[PDB]
Amino acid sequence: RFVDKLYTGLIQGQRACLAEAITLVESTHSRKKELAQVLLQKVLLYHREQEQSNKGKPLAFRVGLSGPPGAGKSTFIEYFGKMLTERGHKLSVLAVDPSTELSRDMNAYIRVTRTTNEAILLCEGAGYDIILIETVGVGQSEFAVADMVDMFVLLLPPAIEMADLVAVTKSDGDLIVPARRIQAEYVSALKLLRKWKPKVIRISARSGEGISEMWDKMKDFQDLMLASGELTAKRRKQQKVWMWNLIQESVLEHFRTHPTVREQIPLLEQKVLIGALSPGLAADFLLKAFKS
Amino acid sequence: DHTEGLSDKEQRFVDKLYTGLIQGQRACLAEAITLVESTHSRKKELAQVLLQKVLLYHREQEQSNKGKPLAFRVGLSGPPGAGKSTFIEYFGKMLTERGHKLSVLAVDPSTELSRDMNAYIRPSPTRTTNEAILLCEGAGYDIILIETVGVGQSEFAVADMVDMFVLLLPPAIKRGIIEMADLVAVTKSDGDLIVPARRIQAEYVSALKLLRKRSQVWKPKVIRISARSGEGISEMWDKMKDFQDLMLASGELTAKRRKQQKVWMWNLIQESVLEHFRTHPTVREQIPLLEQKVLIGALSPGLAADFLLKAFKS
Ligand SMILES: Nc1nc2c(ncn2[C@@H]2O[C@H](COP(=O)(O)OP(=O)(O)O)[C@@H](O)[C@H]2O)c(=O)[nH]1
Ligand SMILES: Nc1nc2c(ncn2[C@@H]2O[C@H](COP(=O)(O)OP(=O)(O)O)[C@@H](O)[C@H]2O)c(=O)[nH]1
Repeated sequence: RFVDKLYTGLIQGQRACLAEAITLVESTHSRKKELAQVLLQKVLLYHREQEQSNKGKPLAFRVGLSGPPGAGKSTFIEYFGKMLTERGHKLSVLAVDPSTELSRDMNAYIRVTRTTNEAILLCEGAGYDIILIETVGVGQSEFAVADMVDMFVLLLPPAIEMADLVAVTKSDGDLIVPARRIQAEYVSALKLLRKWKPKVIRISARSGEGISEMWDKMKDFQDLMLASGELTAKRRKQQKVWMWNLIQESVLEHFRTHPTVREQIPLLEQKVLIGALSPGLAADFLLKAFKS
Repeated sequence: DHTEGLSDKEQRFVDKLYTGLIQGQRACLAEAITLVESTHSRKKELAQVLLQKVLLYHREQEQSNKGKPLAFRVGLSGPPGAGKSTFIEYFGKMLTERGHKLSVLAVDPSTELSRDMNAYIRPSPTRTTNEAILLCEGAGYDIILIETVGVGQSEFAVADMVDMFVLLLPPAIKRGIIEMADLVAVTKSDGDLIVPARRIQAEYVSALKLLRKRSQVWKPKVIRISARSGEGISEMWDKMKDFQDLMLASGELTAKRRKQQKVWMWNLIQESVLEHFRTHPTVREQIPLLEQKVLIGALSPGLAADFLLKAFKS
């Protein structure tokens, strides 16, 4: 009954009904996880209806944004997000930490990767057409993000394989020259890589330089990915990986709790460590024990 | 099949690698770690056979040492620029000069010691960290140092693979991984950073005094060190040797190792349980249809899992 209201309020566009929905989905308590799953399944059915009633075309554009600390991410999101909402867009910003004036904006929602897909789906369900996933670095959590988005963007300061677009930040005042230099270096680096051709642009949230041109290259990437069929192929691939991880997690809870498996596990771990048994043979044994 | 076995040329290879490891040859240990790190199916089959031979020898070694452990495993972490590299170099020369055979294994999601015949330093590339620790102990190393970077996730996995977790925190707001630290070293306590380091130290001593104790015998210490002046480095090693002694005497080291071993063995078993399951033909068939039903919102992952488990059984 509670799920049905939080569902209705989220799909009607009420910000609080989506802010509580994400908190629910993020919970570790068993009863709260059961409520989150029911809610997510209602959203999944509706999400499928909305795309079918949009002639198979997706309803949002998922953007992954990353860079080092101090790159100018927060300042960029604030400028870029205001530019989006003013043009008619409803924008979500979801930060994922491996470690403003936009918060006052009625058309924007500002909130590891364990529930990120669930949050993306809740936002698309709520009616947002631009989902921005913000992260830090050039490593592990950054790779998980690239696999949850349509387009991956890198913000690199003035003072790369997976990136669809690279933006050289703070290209203002006495940092224009170093920014033009770093840009030249990245354009040079890409020209050597074997594969849309990733672009290197210079921006400034302080001056506004290159921000509109960035959004236009983003819309071009989007257009190409839809026309070529690569966007749906990528989403399909991403969906398979996500669905399988949800199913394998359920396969293992059911398996590790089964009384025969529980009862044999301690003895089996001892045998493996003492070098009396291999993990593969210990696993074969357990699988047979579960079956019989 | 039996299960199948190993080609005689592969069996000669593992035996040569095994003998050169246990005899202490640095290249054989280096090749063995590379072998364990491989993602290719035949290489993983060879790595498992080798690791099983080292597991049996490791047990022989511990029995011929009256059940007492043969290496002290230390975990070292901190932010970039804390002074980890500089510290390892100073501390490693200090230990090897005192008769120890030291391994340094760096692990990353984020020198004069390299010339040392008594040190083994392996570059950055936690899935195989336990296997690498065991290969080093098999090779005869008595001090295993696991270096990581950060105050997060990969740092928590390290704390669960070592006997003692040490944090290197610079003098110039954690809440945090300070909970898992056995010892905290406030680095660069030299020159005009002595005063900030004394202040930062007081803050961490204050923070710990609030946390509930992970041990009945050890109280985490906050010391100030400087690899530049040598300050606190000898005193650090002495508190490390004390932690070790208290942990052995109290039985907490073996309890901790036991707990850690259960987590490791379960992960290995679980991984083989999922390869065997996901490759099962009745399972493989069904997976595509099932993932569609979950995504369309027609089915829950738990119900999809139940239909998959039934399919495997029948
Ligand atoms: N000169 C200049 N500085 C900027 C610009 N954008 C951000 N900064 C500054 O760079 C620093 C980092 O900004 P922030 O957005 O918070 O970086 P973040 O850590 O990546 O989120 C701050 O002191 C900003 O004021 C820019 O376009 N021009
Ligand atoms: N003043 C002072 N500087 C140090 C000390 N140890 C390291 N440094 C400096 O701090 C910086 C970080 O050192 P490094 O060992 O490479 O840090 P890491 O990234 O944690 O491995 C370097 O510029 C070092 O020279 C110290 O004991 N005293």
